[PDB]
Amino acid sequence: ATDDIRAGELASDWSGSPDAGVVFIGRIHTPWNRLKECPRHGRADGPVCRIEVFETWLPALAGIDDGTLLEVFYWLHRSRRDLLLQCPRNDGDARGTFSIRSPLRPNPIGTSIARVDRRDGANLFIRGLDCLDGTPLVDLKPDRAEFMP
Amino acid sequence: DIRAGELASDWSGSPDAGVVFIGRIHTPWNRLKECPRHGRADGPVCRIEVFETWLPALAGIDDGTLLEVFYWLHRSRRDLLLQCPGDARGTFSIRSPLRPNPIGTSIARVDRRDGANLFIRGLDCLDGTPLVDLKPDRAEFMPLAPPKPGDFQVGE
Ligand SMILES: C[S@@+](CC[C@H](N)C(=O)[O-])C[C@H]1O[C@@H](n2cnc3c(N)ncnc32)[C@H](O)[C@@H]1O
Ligand SMILES: C[S@@+](CC[C@H](N)C(=O)[O-])C[C@H]1O[C@@H](n2cnc3c(N)ncnc32)[C@H](O)[C@@H]1O
Repeated sequence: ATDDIRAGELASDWSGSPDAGVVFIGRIHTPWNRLKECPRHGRADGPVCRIEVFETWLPALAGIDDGTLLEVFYWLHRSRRDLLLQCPRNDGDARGTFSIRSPLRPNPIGTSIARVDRRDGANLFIRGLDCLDGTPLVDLKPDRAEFMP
Repeated sequence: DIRAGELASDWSGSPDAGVVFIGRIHTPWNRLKECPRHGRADGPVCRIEVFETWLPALAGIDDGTLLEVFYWLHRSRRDLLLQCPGDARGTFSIRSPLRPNPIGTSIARVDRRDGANLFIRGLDCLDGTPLVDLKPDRAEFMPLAPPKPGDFQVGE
């Protein structure tokens, strides 16, 4: 059971159904096949990853090209969703889930601010991600600092 | 039903995952045209109501905490690919509330915490918008977990 929690942690017994549905709009390809190999957070000088946007949404890439700084939203598909208190250092220092950027969340939405190296059709070659190879894409937006000074 | 120059997808498939509404955001704006395009730090005070189930997860958030607030734009059509928010633009190239997954964010500082309620300025959503996540904003958060090999990996 990946169900066990660390000392100091707290899991919710909540078992309701979802209120809305998320569509996976692409797939993110990265160097990392194991969670323990992933960066905690991406770095802008990091390895090139490839965001493959699915064919339905290709026209929505209009305006994104080489160099565009993006806020990339992805679904952390391996994460449990029930933790309320977490101890990211496994030392009994428990923090509310909303006070940390842990991938374990009620809605496991991850973001990275990441600049497109190169675009080739549906593929965005991009630096600055931190997710497992094959992580689902859920949204792309222009980063605030570049889009709105 | 769209403007000349826009493009919609005629895609109709089931969702791949489910989103849980963890709260509700209470704001001054009852109509879409009343909402600011983006939130401002000196805008009207709003109330983020976190539902009972997730109250314990607010531990560590208090007056003065800088948050990244994620909400579900529940009134948005999800099919637009080119939009005229002026030449039409790709949906992914703008911060429009009309998106395949209509997730909005605002970066805003908690003015006051009271139990499951956060009183906060800098939002832009319709009164009654569902909350989907809260994170400490990057500008004021330092990751707690220890470094991993990926943290040291620089690209060629
Ligand atoms: C700390 S989270 C930060 C996510 C994002 N940078 C953010 O701030 O929202 C990054 C971690 O999520 C984990 N992870 C990466 N891909 C994942 C996936 N697809 N499902 C669940 N966990 C994942 C890895 O342990 C990685 O180190
Ligand atoms: C331009 S979007 C930006 C959202 C967020 N600040 C971001 O950058 O991700 C803000 C607009 O979304 C619209 N809106 C607000 N709440 C909504 C809701 N619940 N459903 C659909 N549209 C909404 C309003 O027109 C508002 O001006």
